[PDB]
Amino acid sequence: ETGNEPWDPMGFSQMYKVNSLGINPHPQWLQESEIKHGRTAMLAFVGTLVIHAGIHIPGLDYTTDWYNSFPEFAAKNPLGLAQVMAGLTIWEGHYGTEAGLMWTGEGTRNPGELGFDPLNLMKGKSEADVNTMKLKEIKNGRLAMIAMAGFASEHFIPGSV
Amino acid sequence: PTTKNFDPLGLAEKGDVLFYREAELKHCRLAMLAVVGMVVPNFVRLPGDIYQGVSVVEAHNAMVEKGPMVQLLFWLSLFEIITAPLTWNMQAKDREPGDFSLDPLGFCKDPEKKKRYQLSELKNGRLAMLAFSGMITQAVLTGHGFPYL
Amino acid sequence: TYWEGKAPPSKVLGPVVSQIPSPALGVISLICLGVGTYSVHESNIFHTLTADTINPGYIIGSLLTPVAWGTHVASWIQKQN
Amino acid sequence: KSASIPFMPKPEKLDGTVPGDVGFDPLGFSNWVNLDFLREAEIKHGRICMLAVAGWVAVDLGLHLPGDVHNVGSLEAHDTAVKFGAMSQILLWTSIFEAISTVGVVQMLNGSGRQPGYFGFDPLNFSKDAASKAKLELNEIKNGRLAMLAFSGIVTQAALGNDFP
Ligand code: CLA
Ligand SMILES: CC1=C(C#C/C(C)=C/C=C/C(C)=C/C=C/C=C(C)/C=C/C=C(C)/C=C/[C@@]23O[C@]2(C)C[C@@H](O)CC3(C)C)C(C)(C)C[C@H](O)C1
Repeated sequence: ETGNEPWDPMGFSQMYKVNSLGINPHPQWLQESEIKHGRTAMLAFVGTLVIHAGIHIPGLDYTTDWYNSFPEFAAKNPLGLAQVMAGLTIWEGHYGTEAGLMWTGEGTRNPGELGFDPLNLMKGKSEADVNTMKLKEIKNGRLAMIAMAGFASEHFIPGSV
Repeated sequence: PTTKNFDPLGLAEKGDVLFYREAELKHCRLAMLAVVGMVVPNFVRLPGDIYQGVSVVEAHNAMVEKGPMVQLLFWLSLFEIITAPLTWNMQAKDREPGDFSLDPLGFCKDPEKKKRYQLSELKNGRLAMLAFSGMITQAVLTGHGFPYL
Repeated sequence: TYWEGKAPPSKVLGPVVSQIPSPALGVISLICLGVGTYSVHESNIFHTLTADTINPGYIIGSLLTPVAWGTHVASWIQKQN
Repeated sequence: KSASIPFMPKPEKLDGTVPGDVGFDPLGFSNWVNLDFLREAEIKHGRICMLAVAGWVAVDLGLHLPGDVHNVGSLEAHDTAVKFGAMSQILLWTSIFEAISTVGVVQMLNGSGRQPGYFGFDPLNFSKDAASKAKLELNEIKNGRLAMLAFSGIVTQAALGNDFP
């Protein structure tokens, strides 16, 4: 907890005060981008941890070491790559309109709130339903981004542990 | 079971009830036909060399090689395409899930009888889906025939 | 046809497209994009194109990709209202 | 509310005044395009297919003159008629007629008021003599629809052998 207050050294949030005709992102866009990056980083941490030491999914070949995985993935299973790309494209397209409106303050959709509740959770009452767990998600996502950066840096220089 | 409201996930939120109920009805009807198409072919075989001793576990692939499956796919796909606006509109005023017409001449006018018949259809169709899942899985796992064991 | 706000009037799509409901345009655009990408990939990516490999069908499919973009834009315009 | 498909509501733009109306627009095509254009397309397809069915049957049974007689089955007629130039001539003349029909139909859809599938071609004046040409128009549309389906069949059947029925 960095003082339990907005931690913005270099003040990247405040530049929305200068209109700049919409050149500078509004805080909502940055918030949504941060949550996206955190979620991607945590799932990528799971992937790195397992694939680096893992039997790998039963399938054609699929012998990889987490750094050469994507070319092997594309070559061995073209249909799989095709459907992955198509599904991600569909998901991004369904949203994105709201993200486009989120560059300004016209998002109309709470940042990072997508229609994904496979298990209903209306228990929370404080602010946004269980706002505290939203903070938990963002925190572990920040840490996951740190972890992805750490593995990528350890790649070139054995930076640490 | 009886007077039991399950929906443990609670999917009504962020969803259209009429859409899901129409989906349920179509699934149910096709699964009932699936159960009887499982049962009958073994006892009774359509005339023709192609339709002889194909077996039910291996029916799909063999008939895909031959004409039949493509034909039935074409006709069912045509009917499904024809039925697009009914699903897309999701209008309450529009006919409730299931065809409003084509009902046999012997359909009770009483609203209570309509509810009873619709409930019977839904229950026997849910049994259909469960029954076919068991049937095909036990068909592939075990031997062949109506017992599937 | 000058328009302000966040969604253009349907008349921009022309006499025919402007009457098509959004889901129809969306499905048509998906089909067109799939066919066009598949055609462009089958020739010159998955298979090298030669003098005696010019399929008119693949050329039409490849031309169908800009149609897919136009139809997806039109579908969004119809969706906003 | 549709006579053909009662599940669907009565399609818009299909008032019933048009001959051959059975309220069949399950995909709502009529709403998409100007109706008179679609009607002209239907009538033209039907006329062409009536002519095509008659030609297929006649060629399969009887043949015109030498060169034309050698080709026999209509399957191997496009090629032969291309070779000795008949296709080029009929293409030229049909193209001239269609080109004039372009401006003819452009006048329509702009308020000219031409009836769909209307020309001055009534030398025997069957419809002109009869005040009730609705019977004739409905018959034309229905026999043309049957001809469309029948030609589609005949072609896709003879392309797979099946000799002659
Ligand atoms: C400039 C091209 C362009 C334009 C104007 C649009 C516009 C639109 N798209 Mg499409 N789209 C595009 C490219 C484009 N898209 C591409 C390349 C893909 C991937 C194949 C998609 C995939 C896609 C999906 C799957 C969906 C949309 C949807 C939409 C609509 C709402 C969402 C949206 O705009 O943000 C979405 C944001 C993006 C897709 C990011 C695109 C960013 C591009 C790549 C940047 C390139 C532009 C660049 C600045 C041009 C510089 C040129 C210069 C060098 C000469 C909107 C009408 C949605 C829709 O129609 O719903 C009804 C929808 O579901 N789009
Ligand atoms: C005229 C008229 C009317 C009418 C009418 C009528 C009678 C309509 C008739 C419709 C009709 C008769 C439609 C036939 C379809 C045949 C199909 C779809 C074939 C698919 C064929 C397929 C899928 C082929 C596959 C195969 O080839 C493959 C690949 C290899 C071979 O081993 C053979 C097989 C087959 C296996 C209305 C309706 C009353 C209204 C109107 O107002 C007036």
